[PDB]
Amino acid sequence: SSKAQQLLQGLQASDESQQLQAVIEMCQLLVMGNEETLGGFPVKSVVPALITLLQMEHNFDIMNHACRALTYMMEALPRSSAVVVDAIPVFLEKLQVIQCIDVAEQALTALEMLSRRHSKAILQAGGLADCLLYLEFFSINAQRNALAIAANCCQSITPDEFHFVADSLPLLTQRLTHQDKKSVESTCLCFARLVDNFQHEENLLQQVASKDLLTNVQQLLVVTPPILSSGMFIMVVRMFSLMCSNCPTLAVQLMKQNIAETLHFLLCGASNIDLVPRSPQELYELTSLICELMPCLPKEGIFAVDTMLKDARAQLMKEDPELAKSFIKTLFGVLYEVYSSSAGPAVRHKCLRAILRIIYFADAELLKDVLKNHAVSSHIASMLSSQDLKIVVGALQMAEILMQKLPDIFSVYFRREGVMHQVKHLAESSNNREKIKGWIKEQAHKFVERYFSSELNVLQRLCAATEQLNLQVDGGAECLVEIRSIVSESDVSSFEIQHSGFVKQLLLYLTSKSEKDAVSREIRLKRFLHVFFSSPLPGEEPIGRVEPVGNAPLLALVHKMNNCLSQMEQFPVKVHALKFFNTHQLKCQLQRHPDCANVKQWKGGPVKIDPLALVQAIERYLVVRGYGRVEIDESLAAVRHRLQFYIGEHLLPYNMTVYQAVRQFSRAGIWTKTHTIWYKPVKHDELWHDGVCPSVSNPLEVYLIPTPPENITFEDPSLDVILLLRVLHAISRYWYYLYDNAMCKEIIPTSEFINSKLTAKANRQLQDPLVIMTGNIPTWLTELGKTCPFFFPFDTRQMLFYVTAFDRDRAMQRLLDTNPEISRVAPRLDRKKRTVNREELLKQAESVMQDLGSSRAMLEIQYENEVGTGLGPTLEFYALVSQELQRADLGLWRGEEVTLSNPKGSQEGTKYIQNLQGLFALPFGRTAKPAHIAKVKMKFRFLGKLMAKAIMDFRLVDLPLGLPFYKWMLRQETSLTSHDLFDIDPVVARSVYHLEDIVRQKKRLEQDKSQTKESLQYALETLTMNGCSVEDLGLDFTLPGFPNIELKKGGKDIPVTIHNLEEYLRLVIFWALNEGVSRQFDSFRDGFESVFPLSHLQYFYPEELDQLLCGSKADTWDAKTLMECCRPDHGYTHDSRAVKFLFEILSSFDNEQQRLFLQFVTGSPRLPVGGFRSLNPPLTIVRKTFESTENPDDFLPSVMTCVNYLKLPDYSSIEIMREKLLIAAREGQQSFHLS
Amino acid sequence: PMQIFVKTLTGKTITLEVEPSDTIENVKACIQDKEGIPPDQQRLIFAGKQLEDGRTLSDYNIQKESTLHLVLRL
Amino acid sequence: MQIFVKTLTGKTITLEVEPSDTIENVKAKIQDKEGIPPDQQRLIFAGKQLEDGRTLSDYNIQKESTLHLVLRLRG
Repeated sequence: SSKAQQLLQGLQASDESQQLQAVIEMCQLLVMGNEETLGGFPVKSVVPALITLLQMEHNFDIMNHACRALTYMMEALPRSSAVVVDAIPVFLEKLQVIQCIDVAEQALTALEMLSRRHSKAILQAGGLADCLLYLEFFSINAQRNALAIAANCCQSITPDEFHFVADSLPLLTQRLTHQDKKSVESTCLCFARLVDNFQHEENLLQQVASKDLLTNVQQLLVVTPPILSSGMFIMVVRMFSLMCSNCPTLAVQLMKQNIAETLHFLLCGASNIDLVPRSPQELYELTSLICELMPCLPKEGIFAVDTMLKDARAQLMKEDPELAKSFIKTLFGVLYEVYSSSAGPAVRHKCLRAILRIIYFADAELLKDVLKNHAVSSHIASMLSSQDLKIVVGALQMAEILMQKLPDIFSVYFRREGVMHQVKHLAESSNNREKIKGWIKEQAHKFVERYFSSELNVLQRLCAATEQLNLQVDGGAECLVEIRSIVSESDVSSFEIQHSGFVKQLLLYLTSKSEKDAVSREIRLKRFLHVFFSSPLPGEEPIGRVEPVGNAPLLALVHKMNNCLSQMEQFPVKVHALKFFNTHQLKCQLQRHPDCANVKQWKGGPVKIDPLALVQAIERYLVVRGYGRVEIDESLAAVRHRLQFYIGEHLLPYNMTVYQAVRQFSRAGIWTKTHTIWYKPVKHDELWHDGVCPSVSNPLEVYLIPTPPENITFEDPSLDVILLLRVLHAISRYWYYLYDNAMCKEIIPTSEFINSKLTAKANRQLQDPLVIMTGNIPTWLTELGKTCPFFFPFDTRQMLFYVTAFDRDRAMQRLLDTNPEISRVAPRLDRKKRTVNREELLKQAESVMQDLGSSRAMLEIQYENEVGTGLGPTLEFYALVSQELQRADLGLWRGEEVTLSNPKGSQEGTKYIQNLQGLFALPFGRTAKPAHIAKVKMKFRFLGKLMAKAIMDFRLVDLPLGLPFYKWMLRQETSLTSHDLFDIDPVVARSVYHLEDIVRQKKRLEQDKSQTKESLQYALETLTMNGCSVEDLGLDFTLPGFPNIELKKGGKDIPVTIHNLEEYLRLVIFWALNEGVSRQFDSFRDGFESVFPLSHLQYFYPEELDQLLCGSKADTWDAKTLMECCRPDHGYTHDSRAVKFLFEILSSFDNEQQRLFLQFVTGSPRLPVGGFRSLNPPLTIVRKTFESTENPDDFLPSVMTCVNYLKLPDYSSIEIMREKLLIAAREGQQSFHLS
Repeated sequence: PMQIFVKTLTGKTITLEVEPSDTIENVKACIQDKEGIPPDQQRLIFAGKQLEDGRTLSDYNIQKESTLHLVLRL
Repeated sequence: MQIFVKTLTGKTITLEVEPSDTIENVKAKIQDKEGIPPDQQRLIFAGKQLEDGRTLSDYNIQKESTLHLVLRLRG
């Protein structure tokens, strides 16, 4: 202000040097200013003086600052653009005739900054032609600014005002084929806005498009890699759709210019149907364009109801039809493929409309030779039985047209695939809905009365076979072979299996146990496994091992069941707002609970209620306000719960949003009506004495139930197939528990149970921001994820876990990380910082996890004498603590003692536990001192809390655990058998197996009654194993390898004999797997549940938790995968020399150098699932900047680990690169000295 | 390896240790991590100019012990 | 006057040095004998970072002493 007046007086002067000094001072004052700092700055007086100063001719230096002053004034105070916009004539005059290029560039920058809010003034000022008249003389930035000005001016245009762009259209059209990204983007925006504004004027559209714009944009859309981005691709395709719809002549013109080839290339790919994966919006826009290029349907006939559910192309079709025939033949296949592989209410509807118009406007032969290698009848039958009264009408119309055009071909297919049956069902079983119901009824009645009125070796045969699976009647094994023949070699349909009761009968056959059944369940299961799969018949088990090979019939049955389930399912997918949710806020009223009244009565009325706020905020506000006392105070605010909230008879959890609290316990009413919340202040030890062990559980017996499990609530027409598939998967996983001797192998790997439609629906539902942000995921998805997880792959279940297991902030962060494409979502998370020392890492880690281990905020770890902080040290913390937890001194796991490779100064000589099958806990007997047990238990508790915290923060650990460990984690420790000893102790398992080879012989020989006591005794004593008898072995009741663990009391003077050997084996297995490793896992479970419950890990199998906790499996890299995600820039544009040498040199390691490189760059010696392509910041490679004296050869590379930024010198050889990339990775580790 | 000083209006001195080939956006992210200001309200000023994203420090000839300014926008 | 410089992992380098020798000369000798440039070497004695612009006599560094070398590369 005070200096502002002095500067204004300096501006209003005569001496040129005074003006120059004043303008430099004013620019300097404006640059560092701000809205608060520069309050009261005179804009009504400074601006006119600056304009008068700019209106000169005698100097080429004062103007470069006069323009800068106005630019900076607009930048600093975004409200001076009401007095600033008065020298548009002056800027345009300077643009008209050029004297200094820099003055023109600055004028362009000022105009670009002004156009964001005032474009109409520039438009009536005639700047559109003036900016582009000398477009070829400026530099890159001035050209970009000029095109931005053109776009912003053409955003708001009127039909009356067209001469401002009429003479400038050819320049932009010729500019549309440049190699610069941003110029192309701006020109395409200009064209899109022009077309949108001129949509109701056919003549103006013809003027704009002409015949060169179409050509240029057509080859713009095809070039790969794409110059355009996704959003601009969508905009350009929408421009095509709007242009074709509003004027049919350009639709004809594009149809005559082989647009079909471009659409085919965009959809499927290449010109030699594997569709290229694209976002739903792009597919919707392309389908809309395909639909628009086709003639429109008549408004009479059976199409009269479309008026209630809410030319030139036809002339060309009546003309030479070769073009139309080529179009239909080229596009029908891709249209059907898109329709059958997309789950969305818009894409499906658009594809359906396109299919109707294609079928209607084609003739007999074209439909005959297009609809050949396709299944249309099944789709029509599936879509008839739907709740929405749009798809039903579409299906009826398709059926009518197909019957009229091709009666002979489509008269057996409809009967075999259940279309006539569904039409008869519709024709026998507040005004628009009634009218469309009446139309549906009349149309179905007419169709039935006309086409299928008066009227087979597969349906009858299937009925005969399924009538022999009744429980009350014996069926032998002929029914099963008949069913196998029908399933494997026939043309049975999904409707026939429904009509002839097969799934229910088979389910009852496999999963029934009563007293009126004519055959026991065990014999039935063994007959099933003998017919499908090749297990022995009941009562005929061979002496050897049951290891059948063939599994084809079970796979065929699984595939048929999956197809039937896909055909029959009718699950809903809800996708669709954000601005409304982020703007409006909820309203609530507080009323005291009548039963108890001790706190003060509320009288304020409405309460500040954010939609995503937690009830903890309400409790804190009540405590601070003084209602909690039985002025604002912070002592109470600065855990123990003193107040509680209730709604009706339902308790409100503390970790619940107010929106969900209103929605569930108490829609337009949620955001309109006022709600009320009440507030109120808050044994003989048999194992040790006798020697008996608990029995082994059979996991299959809980799956073999006919009724649905208690977790299933939804009602769908495909529940029976889901239950049957669940039973079959249970049989496939657990079939060796039914035979005494069998090999532990799955009949069918679990990757072959994946359904291709439920996965698509789940993936689509897991992309809508609003449902993730509110928490409205449909019940069927979670219920199927927890009950039948084999339908979905691993990524879908992982995303579902991360979305439904934690708060909304973590869900939104995961969504943003996975889908970078996206009223804007913005997560808000807290962060806690802690400092550690690299000399007592375990103790300080334990303290950290005891204090902030269970908190709901992100944790970042910094070090004492280092200047690095962020996401690198945090990952290194886990990577080092996990390595520390494997020391041999602690005495926790099994295995051998090894020494690490490339250690630190003090890490040398430290023994680490190594095991080539994984890590499992050591057994502790009944004589262990309490101190040792307590130490082991506290270490295990810390480990459990560490993993539970690492999972929640999206970090990765480096601990190679074993399969029995995860079985214990998932509460499956009661079903462990001798097969699992190969994962803990290879050498004991062989002895156990050879000894189990003797008990079977002993039992078999004792089962023979044609002998005497002396003969029995001699035969039992004669049994030998590898030349030595059980007495010659000379063992005892001590667990093998550990001669201090007693199986039972007195196990030192009790030798194992042939009479008591089964007890010895059972005790050995139990003490090795469950008994001695119980106290050490109870502490782990207690620690893990301190963060979040273990019950949220039910989406995964024991063999899938390794990828969730640690990284992906090791793999050898190659240049192909490296040159698809690595992004080189800043001196190393692609196909350079340094990048080539580097890509050659990484793909030669042995996973140890891979670990070193990953630790050096990323900070953790692991990668997320998916490899390099899954890293959110791609590995960026840049050129290191040196001087002219020092050679850029005897230096070392550098890395910013927070963003994977690799700075790399331009070496003169590959040997030098090899010898100077290893020194950095080996001698430059465990340090953050540059941040 | 060079050290620079970032100074705010209230009066501080954040000593950032960076390298010439670093991106300005990374510097703004580090300032966010060290002070908490979101990396969208910042407007760095050097030699009476306004630094722009997408460039490197070596483009503007930033050297040892060069003082920048951090002016926030609302 | 043959002080020992120890790298991170296990390497020890003998280095002949004069009493009134600056840190720059020691860094240059280390570069000659090992190859690490005298820009990314950070010498630590006892528990202190050896500043540049003084001599080993100021830090009470004598014969048969051990120094630690840590590289300035990561961030």
